[PDB]
Amino acid sequence: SFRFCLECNNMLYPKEDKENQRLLYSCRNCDYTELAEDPKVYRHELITNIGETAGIVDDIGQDPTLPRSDKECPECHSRDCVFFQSQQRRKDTNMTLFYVCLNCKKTFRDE
Amino acid sequence: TPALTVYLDREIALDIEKAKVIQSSIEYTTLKNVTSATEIYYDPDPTSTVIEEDFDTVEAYFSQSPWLLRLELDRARMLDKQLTM
Amino acid sequence: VSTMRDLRRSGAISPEVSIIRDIREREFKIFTDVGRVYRPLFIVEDDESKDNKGELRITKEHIRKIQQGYDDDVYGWSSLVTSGVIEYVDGEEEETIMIAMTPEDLQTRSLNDTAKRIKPEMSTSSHHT
Amino acid sequence: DDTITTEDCWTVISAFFEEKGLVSQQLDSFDEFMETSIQDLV
Amino acid sequence: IKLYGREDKGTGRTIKATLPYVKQDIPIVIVFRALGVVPDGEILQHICYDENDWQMLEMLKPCIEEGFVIQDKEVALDFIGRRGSAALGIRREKRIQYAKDILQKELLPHITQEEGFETRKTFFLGYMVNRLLLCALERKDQDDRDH
Amino acid sequence: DQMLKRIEAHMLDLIALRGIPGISKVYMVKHKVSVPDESGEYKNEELWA
Amino acid sequence: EITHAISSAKEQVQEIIYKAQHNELELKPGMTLRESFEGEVSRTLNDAR
Amino acid sequence: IAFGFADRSLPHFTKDDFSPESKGFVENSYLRGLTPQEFFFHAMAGREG
Amino acid sequence: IKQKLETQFTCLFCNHDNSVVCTLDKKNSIGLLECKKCNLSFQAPINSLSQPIDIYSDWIDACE
Ligand SMILES: [Zn+2]
Ligand SMILES: [Zn+2]
Ligand SMILES: [Zn+2]
Repeated sequence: SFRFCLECNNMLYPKEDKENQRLLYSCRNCDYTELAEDPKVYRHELITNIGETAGIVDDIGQDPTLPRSDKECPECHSRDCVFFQSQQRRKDTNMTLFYVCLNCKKTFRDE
Repeated sequence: TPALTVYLDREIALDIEKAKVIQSSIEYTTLKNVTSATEIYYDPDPTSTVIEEDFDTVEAYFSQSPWLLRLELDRARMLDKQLTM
Repeated sequence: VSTMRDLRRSGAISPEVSIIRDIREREFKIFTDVGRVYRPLFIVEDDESKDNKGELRITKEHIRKIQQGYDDDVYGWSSLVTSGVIEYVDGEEEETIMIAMTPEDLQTRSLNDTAKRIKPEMSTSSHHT
Repeated sequence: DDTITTEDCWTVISAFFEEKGLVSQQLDSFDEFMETSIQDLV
Repeated sequence: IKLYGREDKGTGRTIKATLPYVKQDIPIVIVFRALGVVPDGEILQHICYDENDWQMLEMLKPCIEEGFVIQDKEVALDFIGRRGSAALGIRREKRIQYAKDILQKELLPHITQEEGFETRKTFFLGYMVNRLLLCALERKDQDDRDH
Repeated sequence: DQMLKRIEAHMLDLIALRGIPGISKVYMVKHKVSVPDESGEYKNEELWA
Repeated sequence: EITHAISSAKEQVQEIIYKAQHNELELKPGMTLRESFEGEVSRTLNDAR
Repeated sequence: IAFGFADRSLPHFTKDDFSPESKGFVENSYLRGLTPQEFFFHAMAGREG
Repeated sequence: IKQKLETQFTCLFCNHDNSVVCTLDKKNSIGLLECKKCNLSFQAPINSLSQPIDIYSDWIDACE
């Protein structure tokens, strides 16, 4: 979620403030610097589970090709809705089909 | 298709548990496997931390540049490979 | 997309123009090039505001007419396409359409012969549209 | 509107072939080329 | 568009584009700037339509890191024209217009060739890079070349 | 700041905890082999491997 | 006989899928969820044939 | 049989069907005669051979 | 490591081709050029994206 300045539009580089022992966020094409609300700088992981639910759309239901199921909807309690599995192309993707309703479209698992 | 056929010791060849131990020994699991997350928190104070995930733990353990390299691990991997943190 | 498809079926768009709609991408493409490949298909009424839903748009009237060769107020396959019962489709457009193998499947069936083919189970979608 | 039999489909297909035929695509492409393409190239 | 770099090899995952009538690749940010979107905010918003997808932000970040020597249309264009596969010594007099030609034309010609329509070209570049990264994120399948 | 990330990368990779280098995975294959017996006959004998 | 055998095999595959959906199917060593799932179903169908 | 289409083998079935017929199980024997989809799958196999 | 490039660039001043060497000094972000006939040299800061073509073009612009 990297951001820029509101008058220079260049990205903010976190440069340490040696004197005050505070983290700042200073650009380079301008002298506009602000406070650092959170000491986080860079965050990287190897066990990633992001993107499973990022494939949610509202036009899913109308599509006829989407299968039709008999599971119960905790929100609408309807008996005509579809379901789908995660859109992760990683080789470690599972078969936990993300059941979806036609009113709330909540992703919940029947495990 | 690189593949090895490793014969175990006569005792271990009939011993399932020692076979498991030997395999675990040979298996080349590196720290990359065990790691779960890596986050760089800027901790200005070397004496303590401003993060609640380990503030209590690091403080209880206690009793330079301030950049801190903080990484997370997956309990399942360490316990399955039997090596502790 | 609904109105554009209507315009095409009415003949107000050249049938070979393909109206492809992508949902998971939230995209909506249309193509008019030269060199695409297409084949015709019957138009199964699918809008749940009439009895004809789940039923073929074409009717015995049209077959009788085509046999005649002249419509009653040359009536050929082109008249069929333009009248709203058959529309061409390509591979890309096929990407997002559910088809019945035969007109019979359009109605759910109820036997057990020992010397004939057996239809696929097709039980993964308890409701079909 | 009773059910559409197989012979109905065969009727439709016969009408289709009669309108277009076998090599319709070859002839349509070549005629379109002669009518429009050459001129636009020039 | 080639996504350079390997896994912890090649350092940052820089994206270098290939253009017609050139002998060397170009960073994406440079072509963004040379076509009208010089600032970084416009560039990132055009490329990215999922702000929460921090992975895109950090993976295109190296381009941002190297895309700071260039800050205006003009040095960007000359950079493009400085590798225009043309003669040697077209100087900043005519080389800039050579770059502007090779950018207005010869690039995405199916979209347009007139001036004042770089918005279309930039939006198309953004879509292309977004799709490329998504494939690089394995959130969707690469199209089947036999399809 | 960049040096910290570089250390993070070199750490994630160039540290080896256990096992011979170059062994992605190992399999607890079971084996059967003809083995001579006391009487002189040859008898099967399941052995791990 | 053969029709009912086919029905039984299809039912077995049905239940195998039902389990694999629910992260309750055992993972074969050396293979992932999908690969082991496919291998199991293929073995089932070949055996039924 | 791969899902050459979007999340299915042939457009006639709905998305994400894993049942045998849905991924290339020819249920009937030659004497009974194949159904269309199964005939196509058989064609794929023969071409591959 | 400094590279001495005998590039095919021509010199504006000495009327000789291949008498120009566009040396590279990235250590201190400096440009150097050596000529072979009139021995003239051009100096200019260079960044990671600069190349002998860029140095040559900047030299031409400076000369004019
Ligand atoms: Zn700035
Ligand atoms: Zn619901
Ligand atoms: Zn000279």
